[PDB]
Amino acid sequence: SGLEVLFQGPHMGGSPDLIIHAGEVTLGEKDRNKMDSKKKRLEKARITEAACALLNSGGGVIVMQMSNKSEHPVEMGLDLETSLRELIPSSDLQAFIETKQQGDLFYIFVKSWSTKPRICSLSSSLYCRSLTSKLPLDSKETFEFLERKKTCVKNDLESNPAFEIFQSERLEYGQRLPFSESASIEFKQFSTRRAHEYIKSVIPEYISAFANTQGGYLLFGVDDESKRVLGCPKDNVDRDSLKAVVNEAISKLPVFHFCSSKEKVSYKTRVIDVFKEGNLYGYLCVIKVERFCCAVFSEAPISWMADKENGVYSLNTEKWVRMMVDI
Amino acid sequence: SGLEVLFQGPHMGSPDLIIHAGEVTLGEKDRNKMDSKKKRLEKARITEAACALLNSGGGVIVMQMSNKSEHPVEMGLDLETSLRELIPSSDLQAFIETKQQGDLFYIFVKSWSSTKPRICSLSSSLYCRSLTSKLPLDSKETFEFLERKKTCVKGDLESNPAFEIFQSERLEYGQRLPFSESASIEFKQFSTRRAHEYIKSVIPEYISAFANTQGGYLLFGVDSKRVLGCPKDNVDRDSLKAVVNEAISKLPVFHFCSSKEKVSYKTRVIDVYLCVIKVERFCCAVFSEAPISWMADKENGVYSLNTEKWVRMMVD
Ligand SMILES: [Zn+2]
Ligand SMILES: [Zn+2]
Repeated sequence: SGLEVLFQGPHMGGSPDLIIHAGEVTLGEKDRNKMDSKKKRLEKARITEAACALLNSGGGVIVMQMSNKSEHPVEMGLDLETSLRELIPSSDLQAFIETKQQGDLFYIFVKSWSTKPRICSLSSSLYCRSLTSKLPLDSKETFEFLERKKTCVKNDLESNPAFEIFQSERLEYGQRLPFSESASIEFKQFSTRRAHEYIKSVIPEYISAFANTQGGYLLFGVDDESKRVLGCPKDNVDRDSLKAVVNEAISKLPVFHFCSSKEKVSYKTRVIDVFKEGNLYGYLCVIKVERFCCAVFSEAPISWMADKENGVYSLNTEKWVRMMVDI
Repeated sequence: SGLEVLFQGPHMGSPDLIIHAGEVTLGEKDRNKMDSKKKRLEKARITEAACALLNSGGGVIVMQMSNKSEHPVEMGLDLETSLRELIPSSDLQAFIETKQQGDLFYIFVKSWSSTKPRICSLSSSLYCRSLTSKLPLDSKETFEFLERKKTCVKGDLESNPAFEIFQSERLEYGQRLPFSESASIEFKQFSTRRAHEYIKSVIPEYISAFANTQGGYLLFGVDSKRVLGCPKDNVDRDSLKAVVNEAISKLPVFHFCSSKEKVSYKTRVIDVYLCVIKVERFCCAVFSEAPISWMADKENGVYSLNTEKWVRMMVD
């Protein structure tokens, strides 16, 4: 006993070759609901990587062992199903995943995926400036984006109101500001977090979204509610370090071109002096980012494939696009 | 020191049939906040003990209390409830008396046995088609069932609109038909669960109820009254016929007459798959599985009862 043969059953048809072992995983919504929060997300992220790689590599099966062996839950759970269904763009998970529970083992069969997207992904990692929601474009939104920028190839930046404060040589602490957070103007306020580290985290999501949608301005050091100019303290940062952190941060952004141009994202960063009252309190950082030729990503797309020789691996930025559409 | 003679006390004769359960916790206060997996385990262990005693004359079940230091005097509501379901009269007081002696706990069980069942059972693995009641027949309903079928020997077969989908030869969505979920038509939809494992799980319970109630049609892959079916990739037509034939085969049947034939059924798989089962009315009784009931004695130990002898305890 304690031994389970891998695909026991009357079925004699051709058995899967690409299989994946996710180790020990707890199943059933009751056990998963009040289990360790950290352990849940690791198993959740583990299965989604496996299922995503199977969808993109010609089908397979996910093998795993049950930590809560004795229950026989016979259902995947809510958190696991919702992440697997979100992977599939048509959300018809019942057509692509089947589960079999065999004693101490649990299988998740995943069928291959090959006006609809060609690959499945945990996150498209590309953002647009949408007032509705700052979530990354889902499979449907992403496919419309890349095909449109490909077919299109076969100022407002300078006249928008945000230019004058982007052209201010000096600002004053506490001054209210005539613009609001629009589709071209984003307000971000500093915390007790170091200035450079907070900029490095905010840059990839917002500079990317601006470049994909008519450009815009990103202001660091302004409250959202109070809409007051406060900036960050002067002492631990200088003008060269803030501009260098931005330049280092923008450079890491991967871009994919549907055209002959290889220009990376063009921007103009400025550090504006904020005065307390005859004393330099600190700085206010504004970044003007121009519209882009094709696509700008906040990072590499989170999407996986799996082969027997190569194992499970992540996809580069550009071939992920070529696997995504018909280039 | 820590030693207990089993039937201490001046006034107790000591019972003959003593069965020993392991370490169990007692008390509604303590049993409420114990490990969930052990609580159900001790329940099925004590309930199995009581059922075997009720059917095997006088007896007593002895157990050692986990929570030694405190002293309860109550089994807990869940143990009382499980024993009530064993006694068809539900008069717990007249058949159970509990005594606590140090770290030991006794449950004295009175022998069992108007027109009432002669044997007690945890659950009869026999199902019938009761509207808003898809539970197995309790002790009295089962006795009323078997006695009705037992007197029948010593003394609708129509084409339901589901016949059209049974002979549909082709499947497509919607296809809602004049028949809805009836007393002879049950709908079951496939989930992300594999097709074989689900059918193997649903067949015994529902095929039993249909065969015992004028027959019927079992539809796999119908939500909503919508047709969904099962995916094509992991399943072949020959497998569905095979798993149904092997699953219905092990369903135990008992005849009150000379017929030894098993229940007649006809399976049919419609493509693009939808599994439909035509099951005919049965001569006597079809069980979903072996009836869950025990007896116990010294030469034999604690043993489960075969399907045949269990029914004969409902005979004269
Ligand atoms: Zn371009
Ligand atoms: Zn018969």
